[PDB]
Amino acid sequence: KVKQLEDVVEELLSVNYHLENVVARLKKLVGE
Amino acid sequence: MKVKQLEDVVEELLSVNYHLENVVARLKKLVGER
Amino acid sequence: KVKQLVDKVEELLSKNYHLVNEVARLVKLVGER
Amino acid sequence: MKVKQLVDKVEELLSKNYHLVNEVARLVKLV
Ligand SMILES: [Mg+2]
Repeated sequence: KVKQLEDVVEELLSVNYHLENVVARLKKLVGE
Repeated sequence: MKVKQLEDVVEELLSVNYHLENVVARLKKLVGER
Repeated sequence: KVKQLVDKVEELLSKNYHLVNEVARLVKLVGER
Repeated sequence: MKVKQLVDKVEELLSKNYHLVNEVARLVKLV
């Protein structure tokens, strides 16, 4: 259970990293 | 150039989707949901 | 095709938002037991 | 203690995710 939750946390790091990238790309496209 | 940038956005949201699918499956297995 | 891609972005975002809601729902049940 | 701590971490990351989802939604409409 602890080990699985640790992997959940680690994979969510990637989810947020990818989303940050998306936001940043849209900001430069719209000129923000 | 809007097209290339939006294509890149779609690809990255697809990666997001992949990762979230993995996390959701892992938690269902933990709670015994199928 | 820009409009097509914007629609695709929106559909993906909706899918991803549902999955985040699923993570929130499930993690509370691990926490629970 | 560890499960509770990890659940808290999950919930903090989800909070950040929700905000980012909101931002993508706002930004893509401006395109
Ligand atoms: Mg990745």
